[PDB]
Amino acid sequence: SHPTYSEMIAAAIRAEKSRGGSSRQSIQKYIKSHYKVGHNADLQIKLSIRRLLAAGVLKQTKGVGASGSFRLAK
Repeated sequence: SHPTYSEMIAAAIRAEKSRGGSSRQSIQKYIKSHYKVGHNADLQIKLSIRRLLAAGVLKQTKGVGASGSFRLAK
């Protein structure tokens, strides 16, 4: 087991230190090195971020070249 993808993505963002937020890359490398996830985790981490951004719980920032960064809305 592991918690829900959303709960693993909030643990992954709470551990980041930055004047931006976490990248989808940062969040897949944290979750894969700390929980017992399977081979479809890539897919599952993108799907929950798409959902968590729509529900209002993640916020995002985009720049030029800046591929996408995620912070917890409060």
